[PDB]
Amino acid sequence: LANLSELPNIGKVLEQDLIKAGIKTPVELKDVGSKEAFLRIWENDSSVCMSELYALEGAVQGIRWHGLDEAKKIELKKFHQSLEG
Amino acid sequence: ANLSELPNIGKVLEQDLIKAGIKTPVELKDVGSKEAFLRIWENDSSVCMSELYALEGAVQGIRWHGLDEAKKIELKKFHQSLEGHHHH
Repeated sequence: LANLSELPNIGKVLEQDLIKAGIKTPVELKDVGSKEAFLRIWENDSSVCMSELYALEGAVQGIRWHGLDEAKKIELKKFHQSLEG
Repeated sequence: ANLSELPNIGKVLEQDLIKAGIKTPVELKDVGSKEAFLRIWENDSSVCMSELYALEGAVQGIRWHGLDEAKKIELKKFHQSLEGHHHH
């Protein structure tokens, strides 16, 4: 398998945060999905941001996040809004 | 993407960037954080280290909190020099 940090949108720091949250490979990331991965990281470090949720979803979909469809961006913004608070 | 969809860029920093002629993420990457910071600082010298870190983190696609230590020190040296504290 690829390293998490080779996936689109996932740099070294997001890879470290995923690993610290228990998500260690692309297969684990796709299994849990972006929203749940984000929440797990948030439980450790609440500085993880709306942009990093977009990055995780892009990684799951295998695309740079700028290209996410509009409905998905709005869904993820609505999720991040529900959390904060 | 909009500027305010990039990591660390709030609505007010997006407005400051636009006012300084930096209107898109591509335009921000093209000029980089130090030039973008100078442009906003020229308009408002109250912008400060926080904004510089935010801008570099935006360029790198990461929360500023994750910037490498070398980059953070590089940015601090630049900011200190701008604000009247060059190294001796």
